[PDB]
Amino acid sequence: WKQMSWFYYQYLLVTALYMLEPWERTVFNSMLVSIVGMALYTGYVF
Amino acid sequence: APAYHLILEGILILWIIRLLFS
Amino acid sequence: LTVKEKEELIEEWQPEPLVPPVPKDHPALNYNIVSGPPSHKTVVNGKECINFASFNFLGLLDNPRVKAAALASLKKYGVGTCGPRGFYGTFDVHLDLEDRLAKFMKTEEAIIYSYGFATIASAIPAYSKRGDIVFVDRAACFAIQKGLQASRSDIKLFKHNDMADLERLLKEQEIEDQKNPRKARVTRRFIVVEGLYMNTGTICPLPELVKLKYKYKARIFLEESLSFGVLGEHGRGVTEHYGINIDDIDLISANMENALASIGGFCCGRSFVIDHQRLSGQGYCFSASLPPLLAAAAIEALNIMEENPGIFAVLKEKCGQIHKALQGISGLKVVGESLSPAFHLQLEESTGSREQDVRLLQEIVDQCMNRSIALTQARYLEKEEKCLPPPSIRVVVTVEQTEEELERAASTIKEVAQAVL
Amino acid sequence: IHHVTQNGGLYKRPFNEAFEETPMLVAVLTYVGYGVLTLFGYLRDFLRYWRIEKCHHATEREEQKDFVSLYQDFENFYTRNLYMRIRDNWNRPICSVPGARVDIMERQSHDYNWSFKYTGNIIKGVINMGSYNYLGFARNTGSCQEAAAKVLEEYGAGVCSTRQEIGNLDKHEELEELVARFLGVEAAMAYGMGFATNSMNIPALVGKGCLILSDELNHASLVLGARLSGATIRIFKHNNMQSLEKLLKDAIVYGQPRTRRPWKKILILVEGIYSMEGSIVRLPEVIALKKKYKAYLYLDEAHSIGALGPTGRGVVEYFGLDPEDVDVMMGTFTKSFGASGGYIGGKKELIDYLRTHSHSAVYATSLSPPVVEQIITSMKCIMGSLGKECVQQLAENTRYFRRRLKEMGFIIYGNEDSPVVPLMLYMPAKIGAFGREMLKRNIGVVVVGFPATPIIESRARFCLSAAHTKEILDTALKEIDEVGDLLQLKYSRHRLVP
Amino acid sequence: MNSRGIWLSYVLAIGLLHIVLLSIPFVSVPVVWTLTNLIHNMGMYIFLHTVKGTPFETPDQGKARLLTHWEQMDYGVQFTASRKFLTITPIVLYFLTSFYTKYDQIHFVLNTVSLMSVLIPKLPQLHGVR
Ligand SMILES: CCCCCCCCCCCCCCCC(=O)CSCCNC(=O)CCNC(=O)[C@H](O)C(C)(C)COP(=O)(O)OP(=O)(O)OC[C@H]1O[C@@H](n2cnc3c(N)ncnc32)[C@H](O)[C@@H]1OP(=O)(O)O
Ligand SMILES: Cc1ncc(COP(=O)(O)O)c(CN[C@@H](CO)C(=O)O)c1O
Repeated sequence: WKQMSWFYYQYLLVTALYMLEPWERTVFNSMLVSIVGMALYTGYVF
Repeated sequence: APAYHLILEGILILWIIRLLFS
Repeated sequence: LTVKEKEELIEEWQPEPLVPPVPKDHPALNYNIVSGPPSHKTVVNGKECINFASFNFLGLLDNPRVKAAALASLKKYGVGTCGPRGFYGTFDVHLDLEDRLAKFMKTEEAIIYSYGFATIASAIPAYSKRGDIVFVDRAACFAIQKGLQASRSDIKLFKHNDMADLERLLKEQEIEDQKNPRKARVTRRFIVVEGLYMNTGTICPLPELVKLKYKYKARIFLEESLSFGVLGEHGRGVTEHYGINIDDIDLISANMENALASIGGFCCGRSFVIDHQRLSGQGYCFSASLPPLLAAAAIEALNIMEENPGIFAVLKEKCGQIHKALQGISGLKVVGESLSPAFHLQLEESTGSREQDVRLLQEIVDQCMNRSIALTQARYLEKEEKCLPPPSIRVVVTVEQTEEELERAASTIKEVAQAVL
Repeated sequence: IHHVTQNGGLYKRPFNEAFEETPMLVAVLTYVGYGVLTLFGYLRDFLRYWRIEKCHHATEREEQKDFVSLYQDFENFYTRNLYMRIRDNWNRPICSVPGARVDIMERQSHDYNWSFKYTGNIIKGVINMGSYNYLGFARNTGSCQEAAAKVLEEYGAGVCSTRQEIGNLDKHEELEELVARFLGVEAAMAYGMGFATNSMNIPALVGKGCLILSDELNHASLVLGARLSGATIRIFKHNNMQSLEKLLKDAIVYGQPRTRRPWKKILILVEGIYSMEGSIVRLPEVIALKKKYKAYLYLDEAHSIGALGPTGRGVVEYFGLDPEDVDVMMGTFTKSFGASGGYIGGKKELIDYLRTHSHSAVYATSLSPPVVEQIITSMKCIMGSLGKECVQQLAENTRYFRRRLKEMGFIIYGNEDSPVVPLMLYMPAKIGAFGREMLKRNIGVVVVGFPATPIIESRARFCLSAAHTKEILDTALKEIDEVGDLLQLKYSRHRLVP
Repeated sequence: MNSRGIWLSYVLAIGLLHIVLLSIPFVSVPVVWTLTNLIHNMGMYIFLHTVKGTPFETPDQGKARLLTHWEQMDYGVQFTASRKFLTITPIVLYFLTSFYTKYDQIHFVLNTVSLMSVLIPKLPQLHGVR
């Protein structure tokens, strides 16, 4: 699917990321990959 | 199987109900 | 408990009426009707007369240059705006006048309001909040008193024109400051003062009030609605009069209605403080902007004041001789300095009351309309007032008079002052 | 006859006002959005104890400034952190007359909206829907506006005096007799700013020892004039008669707070066609309820003086009531007449009191000649030639625009016949995005939020007009449908299929 | 407030603070229940009892900047519909950190202390002292 350009646009709107500066909008984006990274870490035990 | 707080843990249920009706 | 038979029985309640019956005797009730434009030779009630009570100190009202530049902006904009300036209501004549006023006053920025009474009623309470203290002149105009009342805070009035009383009152705040150092760090102090008061008619002492601000850490809001375009070599306010830097006076706010002969008011200052009224200025955003034919008449009047900076010397000479030519009349006295334009004639040795005192001045005014001379008395609201001035007559001098018409003014008023008093 | 209630108020035509409820999925994602902005607000404000990261921005003098911080550090956490990010959507300058198509100056910032530059190009054609231009009296070449330049020559551009002392022209009496025959009252009085008809004549009327029965969401000037009066204010819920009647017979049995004495007088401040939620007041139910409890009514028709009714005179003519039944009437001449200022209206025993004790008549200068001669010749045009034709046009542009935009699937507040149409944008990022996408699509709209409305209720307003034609509207409805799918704004359970 | 919508976001905030603070296999222990109690009680005390003032500008001109968030909300009315909800839900979190704790008096001394520093400032007695 090439239409993935549109689904990323909605991620900027419903998380208020759209109006944030593009030098400090990765600080949010690099954090959430590690939160999910520490949640796929989380997944195995218990 | 309590240890020693089961009285105060009982009164917290009581304090919810005394807080609720107002 | 007040059962349902009681709560219906208590419906016999009847209120006061919405408005008390104003008496026939009431002075304000009759308004003068002016036919034609209220120029130099006006027509009041069908009497050709030379007025001394309109405020166009530089004329600029019947000026062919001003009325030509304002006609050329009705022909491309219509008359009215439609929106309140945050919503398609800035016509770009607005950008060109806020840019052009800041360069005249040599400051960094100016804002423009669309009404002269709300430029300072809405600029005081944007900065002053509940936990403050404001020191006022106590001879201030009504537009300041309505701005101080909206900015809920602590208001302390010092006596007229004295630094001694102003100082005395600041030293007590440093006493209450060190008795609660913790809460003295969160409260700001302001000093609200005017240049050339419209009541007393004098100038504040500004060079010794500015070296008094650097000691006690207050902030100055000057409000020069009368001395803008009157005092100074370039007409530049009261700070040119004394020779004081404008970077020491914080906010400054005039109105574009006396020396500019237009509608509305401005407020110029630094961009750190003038950039906070766009959103919190109560009268700025929740109101429609200024019609672009009034903002084109104010650029052109502001061009005329920069072509000849010698019109300010013929206003200082003009007002100097009529203040000398009214010193020896018997019954009523002159309040104000020689360099001030309004100089209202107060009444010496008051009869006894006010309603009687207003009645004496009503006959002096009404008798002079039959000669050639139009003048009015200062109007007030006696009940909603922090300090009520005495009754007086206002004598406003302009540039488009003459030595011969100025003397005829002083000799006529002396001839009827002793024939009534 | 059509519908009577228990409040005694009867309606002659049906009253169909609908207010949709938030979907509750969108309502969650509005708090996720607002918190992120706040979280980063601290981060951007974190670099303030080190003035190197950001410079050349508004700060204290620092040459003699060791005083108390003029703006509280916590304070103004909204102007410089949330407003400033999407700030290029409001203060847009204009190059032409504001009727239908309008020129816009193009500008551009490099600092992410901290300072601007004006490039030079101007968008030549731009359908505008953000100007109170009802009946479209905003034009540069018109018969009604041709008689305003004739009086601009000899008369001047502004009386340098006050109404009480040498500032009362003969133009000002021939206006105040014409308004009183327009409305249907006995006297009238004109002011010069419509903001200061309210903040200067409410405190002259009520005083200390009286109660003011305000409405939940009134304009900021009715809020101001009730604060300067010293009267006690109580706020009844928006257009709720049950909440008024409770709050009004609870205030008669009891009295002034501590002393429990009776009040002196009670007045109620309402409006007609509220700007934010565009909705007509339930006016037969207030009048039938103030006769029961003997209160007074401060009606305020600013957005409906030329914009609603069978002939456009008032919200009074719309319901079919006699104007001699409301104590005071307010109005501004800025919306339907395209001129500055405002009137007030009532009996002769009240206007004689307001010519005498009002703050504007004694301290403030009056209306300028040219703008007073534009309201006179435009008010005469409504009484006729073609004055009852442009009113019928605005009544059928409202109905057509409103049903064709509700059948799409948007959430629209308001009444069926109210020419301000708010579209709902319940997200803080779509405020800055719905405004910027419509300029690409050659249309200018108005988008608001916290300064004017409730923080969680962001919307977009669509002030209609009679200078709009059918082909202009269908061009605009074609592009809202496209942006309505691009940002996903169609979210309402019901869908009025034709 | 939207009483369904503001509570639903607040409950999902606890569920999101729980699922991220879960099993984390360097610390593979069910004391992450206790950590969900530890972070949230300290979180509320900052945003409802420490931060004083309002985030806007000139709300009602001068308004009470010396009053905390708990005592400025709801116009100062005692037990309306939400003041109960904010003082009934953190005490229910005490019950869930004792069914998965199975009391052992070492994390107990961190759960009752963190509960009293939330429950005592919500009492309608002390109103403005700090
Ligand atoms: C993401 C970026 C966003 C972008 C947005 C930028 C926008 C762009 C700019 C565009 C410009 C738009 C221009 C067109 C505008 C337009 O087309 C018409 S839009 C016009 C609508 N405007 C407003 O309504 C603004 C003011 N509104 C209020 O003020 C509300 O009422 C509050 C709920 C806030 C107060 O609530 P509160 O302040 O929290 O409660 P308080 O008690 O503290 O109130 C403080 C004191 O006021 C009294 N009072 C509160 N309510 C009152 C009421 N109802 N009626 C009478 N009095 C009221 C209280 O009794 C207090 O009196 P005092 O005891 O004497 O001090
Ligand atoms: C009761 C009442 N009083 C005054 C005004 C505005 O006053 P103005 O004459 O300065 O626009 C409005 C609408 N205010 C509009 C003006 O277009 C606005 O956008 O702010 C109102 O509803």
